[PDB]
Amino acid sequence: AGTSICTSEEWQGLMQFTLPVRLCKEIELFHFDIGPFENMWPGIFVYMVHRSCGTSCFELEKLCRFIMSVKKNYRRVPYHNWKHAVTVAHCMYAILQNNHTLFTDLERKGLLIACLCHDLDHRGFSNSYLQKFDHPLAALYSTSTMEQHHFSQTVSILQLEGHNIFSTLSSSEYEQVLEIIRKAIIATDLALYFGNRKQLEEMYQTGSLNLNNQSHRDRVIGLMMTACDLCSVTKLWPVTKLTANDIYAEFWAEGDEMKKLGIQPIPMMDRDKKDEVPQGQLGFYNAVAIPCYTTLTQILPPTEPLLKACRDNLSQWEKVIRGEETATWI
Ligand SMILES: Cc1ccnc(N)c1[N+](=O)[O-]
Ligand code: NI
Ligand code: NI
Repeated sequence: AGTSICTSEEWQGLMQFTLPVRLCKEIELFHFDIGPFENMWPGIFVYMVHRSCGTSCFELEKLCRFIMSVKKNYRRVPYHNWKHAVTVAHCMYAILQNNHTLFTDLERKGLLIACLCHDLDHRGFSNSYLQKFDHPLAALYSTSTMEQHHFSQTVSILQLEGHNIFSTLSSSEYEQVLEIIRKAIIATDLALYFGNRKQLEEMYQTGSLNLNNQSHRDRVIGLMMTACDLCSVTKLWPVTKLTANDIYAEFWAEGDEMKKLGIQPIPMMDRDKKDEVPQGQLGFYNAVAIPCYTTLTQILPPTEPLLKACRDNLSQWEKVIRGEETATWI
């Protein structure tokens, strides 16, 4: 019920936060893992907004209120949580820093915010589940069900007193940024990714791809969102493997619910089918992750380290399948 709002203590605390100096260098890198720095996550987001967009892009009080309320509207689910949000935002920061002048000031601020917000109020259930069991959300949002909800949650947070970080934009730019954010969040529906990547691959290979063409821009931005959403697969192996544990924890909980409603879940969501996970990851990397980072690297050459890391992780899943895995901690 309702939108959660941070405390005075929470946002005033973030305002006074200072990022440890050693992390300034690390945060610029694609492979940076926020994992070991939980207390710093909101501060890391402020830092990234300030470096990409400028210290005066948003009023500081409103930005800190906005961030801490965003955190409060992520649920305590195993994967689609606050940590995922900040991780996705950091990948976007790294893509933007490496491609800075391709994107307008409006796009950069919109996208970093879009990434922080893109899974807002996720309940640990897939679009598949919501539509199968006719959740009210599936009635309201016929396609891209959770993503339309996440966007709606974003707008609800902006509408809280003192939270509207975009108010100082012209009426035209304000409309433009909300549209950038809407399209970006909707694009995190993996259903849409397959069509988008295919089209972009075609536009690229024929050389019709043109970033001055708004519809092309929207599609490139869409693939950036996919690349950021999936970036757990671009980290160092132990990080990728630990995150995969959280992804599956969520899946198995959904699968358990389906069994109670008389439907056998897909194997991926079946906790009694963990033997199939390594092959399932192989499938996911071959079908989704590798093609994504492949096309993204063609369009944005500086993103190549995402693709190299993804390939290294595919090799690791292959090693698992062959029985070559070494000691793992969880
Ligand atoms: C969405 C998804 C599904 C299966 N395996 C994954 N690694 C994954 N992912 O990366 O988010
Ligand atoms: Ni999502
Ligand atoms: Ni996500």
